[PDB]
Amino acid sequence: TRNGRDSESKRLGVKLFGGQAVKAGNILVRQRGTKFHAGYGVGLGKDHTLFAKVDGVVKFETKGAFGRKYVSIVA
Amino acid sequence: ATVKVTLVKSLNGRLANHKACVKGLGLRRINHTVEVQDTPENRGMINKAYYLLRVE
RNA sequence: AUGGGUCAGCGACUUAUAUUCAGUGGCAAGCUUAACCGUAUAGGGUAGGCGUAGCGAAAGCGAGUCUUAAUAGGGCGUUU
RNA sequence: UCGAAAGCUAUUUAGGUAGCGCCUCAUGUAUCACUCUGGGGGGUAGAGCACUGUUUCGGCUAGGGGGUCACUUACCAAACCGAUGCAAACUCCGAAUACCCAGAAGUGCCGAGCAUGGGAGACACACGGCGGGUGCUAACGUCCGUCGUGAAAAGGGAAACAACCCAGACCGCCAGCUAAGGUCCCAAAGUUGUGGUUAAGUGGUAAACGAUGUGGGAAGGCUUAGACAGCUAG
RNA sequence: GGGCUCAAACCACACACCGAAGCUGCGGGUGUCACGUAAGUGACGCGGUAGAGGAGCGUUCUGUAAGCCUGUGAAGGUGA
RNA sequence: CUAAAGAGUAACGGAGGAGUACGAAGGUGCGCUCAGACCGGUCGGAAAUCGGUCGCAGAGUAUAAAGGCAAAAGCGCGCUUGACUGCGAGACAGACACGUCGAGCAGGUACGAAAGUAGGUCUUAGUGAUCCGGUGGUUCUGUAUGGAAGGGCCAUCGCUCAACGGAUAAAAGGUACUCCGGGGAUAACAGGCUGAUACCGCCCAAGAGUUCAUAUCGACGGCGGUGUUUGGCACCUCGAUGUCGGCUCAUCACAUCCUGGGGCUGAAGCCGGUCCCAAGGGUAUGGCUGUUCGCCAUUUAAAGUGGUACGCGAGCUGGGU
RNA sequence: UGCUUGACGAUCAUAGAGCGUUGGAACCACCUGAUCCCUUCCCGAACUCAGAAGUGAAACGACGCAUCGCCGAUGGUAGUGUGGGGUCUCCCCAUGUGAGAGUAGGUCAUCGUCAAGCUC
Ligand SMILES: [Mg+2]
Ligand SMILES: [Mg+2]
Ligand SMILES: [Mg+2]
Ligand SMILES: [Mg+2]
Ligand SMILES: [Mg+2]
Ligand SMILES: [Mg+2]
Ligand SMILES: [Mg+2]
Ligand SMILES: [Mg+2]
Ligand SMILES: [Mg+2]
Ligand SMILES: [Mg+2]
Ligand SMILES: [Mg+2]
Ligand SMILES: [Mg+2]
Ligand SMILES: [Mg+2]
Ligand SMILES: [Mg+2]
Ligand SMILES: [Mg+2]
Ligand SMILES: [Mg+2]
Ligand SMILES: [Mg+2]
Ligand SMILES: [Mg+2]
Ligand SMILES: [Mg+2]
Ligand SMILES: [Mg+2]
Ligand SMILES: [Mg+2]
Ligand SMILES: [Mg+2]
Ligand SMILES: [Mg+2]
Ligand SMILES: [Mg+2]
Ligand SMILES: [Mg+2]
Ligand SMILES: [Mg+2]
Ligand SMILES: [Mg+2]
Ligand SMILES: [Mg+2]
Ligand SMILES: [Mg+2]
Ligand SMILES: [Mg+2]
Ligand SMILES: [Mg+2]
Ligand SMILES: [Mg+2]
Ligand SMILES: [Mg+2]
Ligand SMILES: [Mg+2]
Ligand SMILES: [Mg+2]
Ligand SMILES: [Mg+2]
Ligand SMILES: [Mg+2]
Ligand SMILES: [Mg+2]
Ligand SMILES: [Mg+2]
Ligand SMILES: [Mg+2]
Ligand SMILES: [Mg+2]
Ligand SMILES: [Mg+2]
Ligand SMILES: [Mg+2]
Ligand SMILES: [Mg+2]
Ligand SMILES: [Mg+2]
Ligand SMILES: [Mg+2]
Ligand SMILES: [Mg+2]
Ligand SMILES: [Mg+2]
Ligand SMILES: [Mg+2]
Ligand SMILES: [Mg+2]
Repeated sequence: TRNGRDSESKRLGVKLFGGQAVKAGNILVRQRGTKFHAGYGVGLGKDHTLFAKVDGVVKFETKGAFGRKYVSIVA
Repeated sequence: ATVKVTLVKSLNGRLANHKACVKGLGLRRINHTVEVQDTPENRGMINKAYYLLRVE
């Protein structure tokens, strides 16, 4: 009837911020859903992990018809 | 230019980055005066720790 | 809160055997002996131990080797 | 000479221990901090009602309930409209800070950084400030975050007074200047100067509430066509 | 605490002074770096429990030592 | 959620879930878009199926919540097995052991005309180390030799080991007959802090009081004081601070029981009620009970209320404990 | 030279919605029919095919309009870093920063590539 339970913290969130150099494979965002969407050079994992497919610098952008926040890798 | 900065209050018990502001200007002890170039980077350290310093 | 009435005497990180790291020496691709022998701290004794090659569970192969269909990737190793 | 910890994780564990964190030493190696400028994400403070809940009025109106027993409404009420509030587990919004990254000057006491290795100690913390849970926004309570001090810090102030304020003691001096705090005597230093307030020893402990205490300010009503009070008479 | 009321209270402003192991002065010691292939100079340091690191004093015995000191007075004891 | 806009972050803090499911509910290609409302329509009604308009996600997503969802990640259909084997640059997370994501390469596939997509499911729970034993493979080893046994390697099975980093394959209690090492790290007494509670006082004043709020009371509410009861906390004491009650002896406070001085009275007098001032002195004896208390009897001017380690055991008692 | 139409983008409401006017030469849509390819868990509704008799009615495109929506200052306010203070459950001062709401107002988008027609 009472309380006292909780689950472990998942260490979600942004791992590389805007303007940071990235290598291919670098995890950029850990998230539950797609709070951020995969832009250019960015892949999507099973658990909606955003990861780098190319080397460059992280660029965060909001764009499109749905107002989705995008993660892209630019040169 | 160049500005005279003197440390007039003690550094004991201050915040770490305020101490690093006074230490980053070259000041070591109370009533010690340094001559630092009047630059934006030096001015930001003087402005952060203004209450510890006497600037003239 | 504890302990001591005071003095004098005594009273607690030792030793052996294995070992690692550091310092300081000997010799150096070698270094070192154990038991033992020895008119005996000498000298001999080099069986053994460590080093000079690694990888692999291992057979094994070997500056490579293991995994693997793969001489591709990757692991460990090799330029002291 | 340097110099902690009272944390995290695990534990038949909880006053033990172990890895990591924090100390020290050595070796190697090139980073680090402060600030400025630039690039970022956020969902907190605040705010708000767009969602989910919860409010209070009013209007309009289902539907429910009365009189008929086919018509009209005594009486409650969905929705909608307008006004109006609340919310840790609400958000159409949304800072400051903090955090991550890049470039740059100077300063680092000669180094900050990192790596490897030798040696630890420590894993009972406490108070104060700030942000919170809990408790009664009780406790010198309890549990977190964060900073400061004590621990492990003497000196000066707070009468005395770990944790508050100032300040970090290598040694000596019968030299000087200051900090907090002070300057009539105890007791070092103004019975200093200028302009006010208080009469309660308030100062030098407290609330709702009460009161012709007293100072200042801005307004208003009546008023030498007689104001207010007192006295006479109706 | 004494005592205090045109205050020795409160509010505002000003000029003085006191006040620490803080700062400065003078003398001394020590740590670390750098310059020194030197004596030394320069800069910055030098509160501290647990704990790490470094450098020493003293005591008994062995060697140095069949030496040296010692009855013209050793060790010990007690004063300066 | 707490959690203080990066991460993390405790409480016997506030709330909910899990110990599964699915060979399709996985892959792919193609196609589609919900809930709800209103109107019309046989049974049919609030609500079944049908048509139209609005609706624009208020639905759905196996399941709790949160975050997502149009290239829908929601729904249908055809074909399928990528819920593949070896791996794996690079990261996240992190004491370790574990954990998470993953481009790309090779082998072999599925769907599609193709570009492509596919190494399970919208995501985050659905789990258990080692040892031991079992099963399927194996070019490894095989105690003279050849075999074999046994061992190794790869795959896989057996724990509500749920106290879930799992002491053993295997385990409950009593002690007032007790004992040791410790702790004021931690309870009982007393002290302390606090003041919810307690007691005392005040504010407002509906009302009671024949009328009349305040003679006396005073609802609903509000503000304090004391330290004073029941408590909260765990700061002192566990290398020992003796307990309730009685006896003896006290000392202080005043929120006064009597005596003293007064104001108001619903004070005629006698007697009262209430409030202000006042702490000088005084302030029962018995029955019952260990009682403090209380009830009772009989007095008294009165038989006060508290603090003092609930005063007082190096002063007594020992009835209670 | 510019315009119109269509396809694909940039951007994602100041761009949307609603209302009204307008376009058929071409384009596009509605449209004709269903034997042929292909389709309906029924239905040529959609998908598909062969066309051009008819029409810009629907849709689409263009134009206009602040009714809704969306955007939105300035000033102030709230909060807040640092230092200090108070009567300290909460505030104030110095300095730095600074919303949300609301108000004034704004909006009936802007741009690019290609193809066809026309204009000049
Ligand atoms: Mg004793
Ligand atoms: Mg030090
Ligand atoms: Mg266990
Ligand atoms: Mg708020
Ligand atoms: Mg930076
Ligand atoms: Mg512990
Ligand atoms: Mg602890
Ligand atoms: Mg703590
Ligand atoms: Mg405490
Ligand atoms: Mg405590
Ligand atoms: Mg200690
Ligand atoms: Mg002091
Ligand atoms: Mg003193
Ligand atoms: Mg004097
Ligand atoms: Mg004077
Ligand atoms: Mg007073
Ligand atoms: Mg008159
Ligand atoms: Mg002076
Ligand atoms: Mg001095
Ligand atoms: Mg000094
Ligand atoms: Mg000197
Ligand atoms: Mg010092
Ligand atoms: Mg020292
Ligand atoms: Mg002797
Ligand atoms: Mg966070
Ligand atoms: Mg934060
Ligand atoms: Mg119907
Ligand atoms: Mg209906
Ligand atoms: Mg699904
Ligand atoms: Mg054999
Ligand atoms: Mg076998
Ligand atoms: Mg466990
Ligand atoms: Mg018995
Ligand atoms: Mg005992
Ligand atoms: Mg205690
Ligand atoms: Mg107690
Ligand atoms: Mg005590
Ligand atoms: Mg004792
Ligand atoms: Mg009295
Ligand atoms: Mg009396
Ligand atoms: Mg008298
Ligand atoms: Mg009696
Ligand atoms: Mg009797
Ligand atoms: Mg007593
Ligand atoms: Mg006694
Ligand atoms: Mg006795
Ligand atoms: Mg057709
Ligand atoms: Mg038309
Ligand atoms: Mg606005
Ligand atoms: Mg605004």
